[PDB]
Amino acid sequence: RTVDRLCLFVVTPVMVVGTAWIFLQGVYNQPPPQPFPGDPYSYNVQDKRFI
Amino acid sequence: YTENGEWAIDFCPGVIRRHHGGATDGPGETDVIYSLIIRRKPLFYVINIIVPCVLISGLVLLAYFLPAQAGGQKCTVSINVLLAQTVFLFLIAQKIPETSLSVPLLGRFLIFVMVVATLIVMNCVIVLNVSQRTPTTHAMSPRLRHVLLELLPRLL
Amino acid sequence: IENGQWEIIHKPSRLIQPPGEGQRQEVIFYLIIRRKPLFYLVNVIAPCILITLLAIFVFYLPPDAGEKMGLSIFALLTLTVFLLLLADKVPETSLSVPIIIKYLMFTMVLVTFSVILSVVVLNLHHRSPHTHQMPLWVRQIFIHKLPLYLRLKRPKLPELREVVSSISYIARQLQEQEDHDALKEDWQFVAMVVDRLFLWTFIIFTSVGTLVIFLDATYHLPPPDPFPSR
Amino acid sequence: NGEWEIVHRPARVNVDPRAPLDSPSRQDITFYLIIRRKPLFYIINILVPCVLISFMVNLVFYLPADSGEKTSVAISVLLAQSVFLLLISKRLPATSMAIPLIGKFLLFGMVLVTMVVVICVIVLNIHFRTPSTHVLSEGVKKLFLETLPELLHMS
Amino acid sequence: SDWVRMGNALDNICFWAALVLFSVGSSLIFLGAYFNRVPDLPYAPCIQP
Amino acid sequence: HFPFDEQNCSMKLGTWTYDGSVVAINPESDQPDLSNFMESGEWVIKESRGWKHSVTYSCCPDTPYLDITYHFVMQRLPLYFIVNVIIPCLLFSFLTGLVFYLPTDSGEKMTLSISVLLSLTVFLLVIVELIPSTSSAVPLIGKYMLFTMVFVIASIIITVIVINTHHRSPSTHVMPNWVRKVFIDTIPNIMFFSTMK
Amino acid sequence: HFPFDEQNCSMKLGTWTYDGSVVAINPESDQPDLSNFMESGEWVIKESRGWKHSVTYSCCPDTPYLDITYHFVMQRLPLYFIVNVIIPCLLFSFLTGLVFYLPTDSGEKMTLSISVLLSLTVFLLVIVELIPSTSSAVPLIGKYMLFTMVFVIASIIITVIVINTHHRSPSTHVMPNWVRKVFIDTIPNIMFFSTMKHPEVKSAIEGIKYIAETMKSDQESNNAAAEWKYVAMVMDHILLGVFMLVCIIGTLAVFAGRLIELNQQG
Ligand SMILES: *[C@@H]1O[C@H](CO)[C@@H](O[C@@H]2O[C@H](CO)[C@@H](O[C@@H]3O[C@H](CO[C@H]4O[C@H](CO)[C@@H](O)[C@H](O[C@H]5O[C@H](CO)[C@@H](O)[C@H](O)[C@@H]5O)[C@@H]4O)[C@@H](O)[C@H](O[C@H]4O[C@H](CO)[C@@H](O)[C@H](O)[C@@H]4O)[C@@H]3O)[C@H](O)[C@H]2NC(C)=O)[C@H](O)[C@H]1NC(C)=O
Ligand SMILES: *[C@@H]1O[C@H](CO)[C@@H](O[C@@H]2O[C@H](CO)[C@@H](O[C@@H]3O[C@H](CO[C@H]4O[C@H](CO)[C@@H](O)[C@H](O)[C@@H]4O)[C@@H](O)[C@H](O[C@H]4O[C@H](CO)[C@@H](O)[C@H](O)[C@@H]4O)[C@@H]3O)[C@H](O)[C@H]2NC(C)=O)[C@H](O)[C@H]1NC(C)=O
Ligand SMILES: *[C@@H]1O[C@H](CO)[C@@H](O[C@@H]2O[C@H](CO)[C@@H](O[C@@H]3O[C@H](CO[C@H]4O[C@H](CO)[C@@H](O)[C@H](O)[C@@H]4O)[C@@H](O)[C@H](O[C@H]4O[C@H](CO)[C@@H](O)[C@H](O)[C@@H]4O)[C@@H]3O)[C@H](O)[C@H]2NC(C)=O)[C@H](O)[C@H]1NC(C)=O
Ligand SMILES: *[C@@H]1O[C@H](CO)[C@@H](O[C@@H]2O[C@H](CO)[C@@H](O[C@@H]3O[C@H](CO[C@H]4O[C@H](CO)[C@@H](O)[C@H](O)[C@@H]4O)[C@@H](O)[C@H](O[C@H]4O[C@H](CO)[C@@H](O)[C@H](O)[C@@H]4O)[C@@H]3O)[C@H](O)[C@H]2NC(C)=O)[C@H](O)[C@H]1NC(C)=O
Ligand SMILES: CCCCCCCC/C=C/CCCCCCCC(=O)O[C@@H](COC(=O)CCCCCCCCCCCCCCC)COP(=O)([O-])OCC[N+](C)(C)C
Ligand SMILES: CC(C)CCC[C@@H](C)[C@H]1CC[C@H]2[C@@H]3CC=C4C[C@@H](O)CC[C@]4(C)[C@H]3CC[C@]12C
Ligand SMILES: CC(C)CCC[C@@H](C)[C@H]1CC[C@H]2[C@@H]3CC=C4C[C@@H](O)CC[C@]4(C)[C@H]3CC[C@]12C
Ligand SMILES: CC(C)CCC[C@@H](C)[C@H]1CC[C@H]2[C@@H]3CC=C4C[C@@H](O)CC[C@]4(C)[C@H]3CC[C@]12C
Ligand SMILES: CC(C)CCC[C@@H](C)[C@H]1CC[C@H]2[C@@H]3CC=C4C[C@@H](O)CC[C@]4(C)[C@H]3CC[C@]12C
Ligand SMILES: CC(C)CCC[C@@H](C)[C@H]1CC[C@H]2[C@@H]3CC=C4C[C@@H](O)CC[C@]4(C)[C@H]3CC[C@]12C
Ligand SMILES: CC(C)CCC[C@@H](C)[C@H]1CC[C@H]2[C@@H]3CC=C4C[C@@H](O)CC[C@]4(C)[C@H]3CC[C@]12C
Repeated sequence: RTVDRLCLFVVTPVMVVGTAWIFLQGVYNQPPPQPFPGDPYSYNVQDKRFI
Repeated sequence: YTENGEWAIDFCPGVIRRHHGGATDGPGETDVIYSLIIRRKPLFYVINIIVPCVLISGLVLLAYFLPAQAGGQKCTVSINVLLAQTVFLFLIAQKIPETSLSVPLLGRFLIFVMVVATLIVMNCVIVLNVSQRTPTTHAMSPRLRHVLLELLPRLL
Repeated sequence: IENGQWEIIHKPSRLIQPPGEGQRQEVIFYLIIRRKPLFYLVNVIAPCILITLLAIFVFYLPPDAGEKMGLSIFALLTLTVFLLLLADKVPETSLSVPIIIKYLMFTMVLVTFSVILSVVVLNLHHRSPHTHQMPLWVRQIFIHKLPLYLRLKRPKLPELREVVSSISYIARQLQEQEDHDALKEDWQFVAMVVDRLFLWTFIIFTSVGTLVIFLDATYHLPPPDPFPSR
Repeated sequence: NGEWEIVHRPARVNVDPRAPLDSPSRQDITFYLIIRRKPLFYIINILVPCVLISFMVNLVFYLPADSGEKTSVAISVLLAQSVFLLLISKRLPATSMAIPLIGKFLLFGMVLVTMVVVICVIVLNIHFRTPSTHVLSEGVKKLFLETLPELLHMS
Repeated sequence: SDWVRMGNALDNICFWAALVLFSVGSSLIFLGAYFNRVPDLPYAPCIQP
Repeated sequence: HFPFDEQNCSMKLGTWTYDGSVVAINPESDQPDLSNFMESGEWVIKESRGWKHSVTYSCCPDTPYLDITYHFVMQRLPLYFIVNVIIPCLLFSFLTGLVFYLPTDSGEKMTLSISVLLSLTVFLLVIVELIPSTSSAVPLIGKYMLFTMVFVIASIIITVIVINTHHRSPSTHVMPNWVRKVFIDTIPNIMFFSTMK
Repeated sequence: HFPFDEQNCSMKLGTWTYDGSVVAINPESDQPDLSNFMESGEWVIKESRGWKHSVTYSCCPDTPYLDITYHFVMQRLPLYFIVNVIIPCLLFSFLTGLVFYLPTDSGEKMTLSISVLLSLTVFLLVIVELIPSTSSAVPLIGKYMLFTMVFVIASIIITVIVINTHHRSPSTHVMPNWVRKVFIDTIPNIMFFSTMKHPEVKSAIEGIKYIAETMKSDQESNNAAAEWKYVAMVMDHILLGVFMLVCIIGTLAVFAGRLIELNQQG
């Protein structure tokens, strides 16, 4: 019973933390604000580049 | 002619139909309709699906003969027959037609045996609940005892 | 557009002359391409290794737990699920067997033998001491010789007359139960020794076979030259 | 689209200065689609079931050894994870550039469930020891019956 | 022991109930197909034997 | 509302290169012609209707753009999904609660609950191959599946707690006073009370 | 005989609209030209040959219709189906008989048998995915799969019978004389196993007597139960032998006929 309780308190946090790290890698994965890195232009109809 | 591996052509009459010959309809129309009455040869479904499913679904009746003790594994047999029937449902979903005008015989049989397995699982749970009653938790019902031990054998 | 599953090792082109009109030359463009197996390592090989480890560890499970059979047979069931996974991917020709199929069937055979030997261990453990008598060679091998090699150390007035009779009967029954327990403990110790022997045998066989297959896979390199001498 | 949302959608004239002016590869116009997956379907039908089934394996540590159903629970969780892996295998290509996030979680969960099965085997081995099989030393008793329970605040 | 005997009697009668249910339902479902032969139509066979 | 969903699917038709000032299209009838319509084994067309539309942009005042849109309201026939999806889920949901009538001493509570879970997991293959793989919304089938899965998991958790409680002894635990008060005295008075204390 | 099946597919060629009286076709050679044939990973062409045919119908006695039918006799290469289908079925069939060596007191007999059935049921998905699905006849793989399934089902049924016999209470059930004659007396001869005055003082005296009689009654009950357990034991050994023999004989009866035929043809 003592070994089981220790293994609970050791293994369950590891599972929770690993799952959290793996899934917060993806939840906060978004495309960049601009289509092309290094190019500030947004290529949107609101930001027209008049000649 | 080489017969199709699954379909035998039993009949094939042809009829020339004429229609829209009325004045309101205007010019008449015609066509030729052939009616292939074709019979399925169900040997594949019999050997690979129906017979194994029937035997596996018959296995739940064996649960009534296992002891109502810890090592009887009555519920093991019943619920694992249910799991095998779920596997057979996955197998059958790949083959059955996907229309909703009626329920196919294979689907009806599989749902029926699944319902029977569920009822027998409930029965095994009830029998185990009755069998493992001990004086330290449950009181002796005399009515049920008279019904099952005394009245039933004489009635039976 | 680089392929996600294939790396181009070589890419030569050759002019093939006719043998020795209707004769026709050819221009053959060769692509020697190596598969990048990360998907199969993640989805097949590592689960198989884990299942193999559990199949080993079933021999450390005590017989009295009543759980050896479930563990081994559900390991086999999981391996069947992985066979279903591989059925969609593996080639369907019959000139040779893929090495991953060889590894899968090797693991299936190990799990099957773990099931069989667990049944043997449970038969020894639950053996009736009254119906069965331990043969002397079984005693000598599995209680005296083998435990030393496996590092298994086994520890170690009518009323008064009728009352005397009852007490003597009770003591005799308890003595008989003690003898029965001694025989039952001998059988259980033999089962334990056999279980440890099978544990070490499975460790050795698993390690050797897995290493052989893995080294056969790892050392299969692409050809350094597109047209090697034969 | 029922699964893809357009984030960016630029258009560019690309001219390759290196190519000769008489090459078809000199000039082109490229229309790009940056598209974000809407993961509600995969969330509901895969991730919540898979994650919860993986997390239930930790319940074996709270199961008593006398229940006789510990390794069965753990190996069944492993089997369910294998079924989920079979599910994933039909949906993505077998590319080697990276392990998918769901694939990463499934590998992590399978490894942890295997460790939990091994731990359950060891715990059951400890639980069923008797004087006729093992010697219970005083050090093990001191460590596991007094010292670790008081640190763990056990009853 | 009285509880075990009660459980045994329940098991005995419910076995027969379940057997009748399974057999009758399966037989009815499959005899539904048994009477689904191709009708005896007033046409010659498509393939003359 | 899938599989009890009603759909409204349209067919927009127009002259691609001719505008209303050169070619004019008019509907032949208010409704599409369904006289030669084959029966569908999956859908019922409740309503059908064709409408003409004319659109004039501010940059082209003089060239109206015409179209005829034929729409069909279609109700799915749900029997196939009732038989092949809903009923097995209902059976699993029913089997979920039966573990709580099983005695702990049977040593089969986890067997039953985990086997129900495994059946649900295997049935997941059927459901995802049948359910639409779109993320616009959660179908009713998906909601019921998630309900069933979540509550078999909850039953497994609570069953582990119940089995842990059953196996307690004075050699490991001491009975709290509140547990005794709640479960031995108050609740059995509002129960069948056919069980000794 | 699948996957040890030989096939004979033809390719009938003819002038669709021209009869033999206006257009005559002749084969270039007796055999198809296989000089540029790519090796197949699934089939070996044992034989190939082209034959010309001329047919005159009753209502057209002056326009013979000509055709050239090429034909190829092909033998399937069965290694893929042997490895992927037959070997797992062999392993399941071998594991089917091991339940009869598993004692009843382990409490794991139904676990083993039912889980072998579950593994076979899951593998049925593999079989249906791999082999063709046709109803012209039962393939040899189909016969072997059905044999394995019926073998597992029979093992489960007989295991339930053995478990029922093992657990028979001696109070409710009384051992028939015939059961004792066959299983305890006759069969083990062929086998090698062993057959089967203050009030308080008087109250205490009667208590010792009652304890002694209670252990005596328990001993009789235990011996009577042990008779049933011995019967189940003997049945388990016989059934282990019978099931291993049935496994071997069934595998041979399924495969060895076609294997011997192919051996005789080479
Ligand atoms: C989606 O996917 C698209 C592609 O399908 C991505 O678009 C790409 O974005 C990147 C970054 O915004 C672009 O790279 C930049 O390119 C410019 C221009 O260089 C190009 O054009 C020149 C003529 O105008 C030409 O001379 C260049 O050729 C030289 O360079 C290349 C290598 O770039 C080399 O191979 C040649 O031999 C030549 O030497 C080239 O054709 C360039 O100026 C940028 O340089 C900046 O950024 C880099 C970052 O590494 C940095 O090192 C530099 O110092 C400098 O700061 C950069 O290379 C790429 O061209 C785009 N591809 C297209 C349009 O097809 C898009 O970003 C993706 N979106 C995402 C991920 O959201
Ligand atoms: C990928 O697959 C291709 C085939 O599609 C392989 O290409 C073959 O490679 C082999 C070995 O490199 C080649 O065999 C060699 O051919 C040489 C040229 O032969 C031609 O010319 C002579 C006259 O000069 C003709 O008689 C002959 O018919 C050919 O037309 C030979 O000179 C070589 O001989 C040498 O090796 C042999 C080995 O048996 C020795 O016996 C000789 O003494 C001598 O040392 C040899 O025969 C073959 O031609 C290639 N086929 C082609 C190009 O179509 C690739 O190797 C393979 N790549 C891999 C596996 O990485
Ligand atoms: C399924 O989905 C389809 C869309 O594909 C819906 O179709 C719409 O149906 C409604 C009717 O229920 C249509 O509304 C009607 O449009 C007529 C045509 O409008 C064109 O022509 C007029 C005249 O030139 C223009 O003014 C107009 O801009 C269009 O160019 C109108 O004549 C109708 O007017 C009638 O109703 C209004 C109600 O406000 C009254 O004020 C009027 O006096 C008159 O009684 C009406 O507006 C609509 O146009 C359709 N849209 C399409 C096809 O794109 C289905 O309704 C939907 N089904 C269900 C069950 O939801
Ligand atoms: C795989 O399947 C194919 C397709 O069915 C089989 O092909 C048959 O092969 C046999 C030979 O094994 C063929 O039999 C031979 O036919 C020849 C041509 O017949 C035509 O021409 C003659 C002459 O004009 C006509 O009389 C006849 O009606 C046809 O129009 C004959 O010349 C051969 O005669 C030889 O054998 C006979 C044996 O009785 C002798 O009497 C003769 O003297 C001579 O020696 C012979 O009859 C048959 O026609 C093929 N049928 C086809 C292609 O449809 C393969 O045999 C089969 N392979 C297996 C099972 O391994
Ligand atoms: C999974 C690993 C991490 C968790 C471990 C949990 C341990 C928790 C703490 C355990 C505390 C034990 C206290 C009581 C016993 C004290 C005396 C003693 O040590 O001897 C006892 C064992 O004791 C053990 O339980 C040792 C650990 C398990 C041994 C199995 C191999 C190592 C772990 C699994 C493989 C790891 C690698 C692969 C899988 C990752 C008696 O030993 P024996 O029975 O006479 O002989 C053993 C022989 N054997 C070792 C060959 C079997
Ligand atoms: C730890 C176990 C349950 C694994 C799964 C963890 C999931 C449920 C958690 C971990 C961190 C969470 C995110 C943390 C913060 C935010 C920002 C806020 O706008 C709510 C959504 C969002 C984006 C959460 C979504 C759910 C989330 C991704
Ligand atoms: C649950 C148990 C009792 C029965 C299992 C089989 C089920 C699937 C069977 C039993 C009765 C059957 C229904 C009986 C009659 C009809 C009317 C017909 O016009 C369409 C099919 C329909 C609606 C059937 C569908 C399938 C059905 C619901
Ligand atoms: C691993 C063991 C214990 C069980 C599984 C046996 C497997 C590995 C056996 C069964 C049949 C065997 C194949 C039979 C014949 C050939 C053809 C030739 O090219 C030699 C190797 C090859 C391709 C063998 C490779 C190994 C093989 C696939
Ligand atoms: C234990 C509970 C939380 C169930 C497990 C949830 C797991 C699977 C996690 C992993 C990633 C998570 C998602 C990541 C991002 C978001 C933020 C927002 O868009 C709503 C929730 C949503 C969509 C999360 C839902 C929960 C989620 C799917
Ligand atoms: C399975 C057991 C428990 C119940 C059986 C009930 C019977 C009466 C049910 C089950 C399936 C049903 C059939 C299912 C579908 C159809 C097609 C429909 O166009 C006419 C009715 C008909 C032909 C039904 C008639 C009644 C039916 C045969
Ligand atoms: C009772 C215990 C076992 C937990 C039961 C499962 C719980 C955690 C499940 C059941 C329903 C699930 C939610 C269903 C749908 C959504 C919307 C989407 O944004 C993803 C996350 C989110 C919000 C899920 C989070 C996890 C969830 C709340």
